[PDB]
Amino acid sequence: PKEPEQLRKLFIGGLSFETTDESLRSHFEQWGTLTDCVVMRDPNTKRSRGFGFVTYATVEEVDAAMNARPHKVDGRVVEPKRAVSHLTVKKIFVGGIKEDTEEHHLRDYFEQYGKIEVIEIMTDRGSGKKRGFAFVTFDDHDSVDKIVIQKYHTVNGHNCEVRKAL
Ligand SMILES: COc1cc(CN)cc(OC)c1OC
Repeated sequence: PKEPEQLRKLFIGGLSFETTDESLRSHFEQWGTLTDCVVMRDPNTKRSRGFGFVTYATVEEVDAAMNARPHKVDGRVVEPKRAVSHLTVKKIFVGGIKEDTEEHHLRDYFEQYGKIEVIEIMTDRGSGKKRGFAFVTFDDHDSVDKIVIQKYHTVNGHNCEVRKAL
């Protein structure tokens, strides 16, 4: 059955004030079926508030739209973000990896969410022993947004806790 609507929505900031429901739809329909498409407007003046949202039929379509950034809509580069679960960060905390998880375990798993720039496996300041958690920094926030909405992360056979960092 259908993924929850919240996970199929993209909020689009930075719109041209000339963008309409129709022009936003014509743009974003290139990456999937849109079940909803709205430009937010002032209730009295009807002047655009400069943001809106689109709702796709599937999560894979959201992924396709995000992978097609940057989006220039009606002459202006816009800022799409998945709806909140916005705390826009590029770094995650990964906990529960114990002492046998290495850099390549984290890279092999997380590289499929986005381009990794830093992997930091935490070690004890005094002894050098692994503390059982790590931080991963990506080149872009959408990787993190995809990661933190998953119910489960299994890395090196460990069930991990993953959260947005800083
Ligand atoms: C003004 O822009 C945004 C508005 C909302 C409203 N929920 C959410 C957003 O991101 C999830 C935005 O940034 C694109």
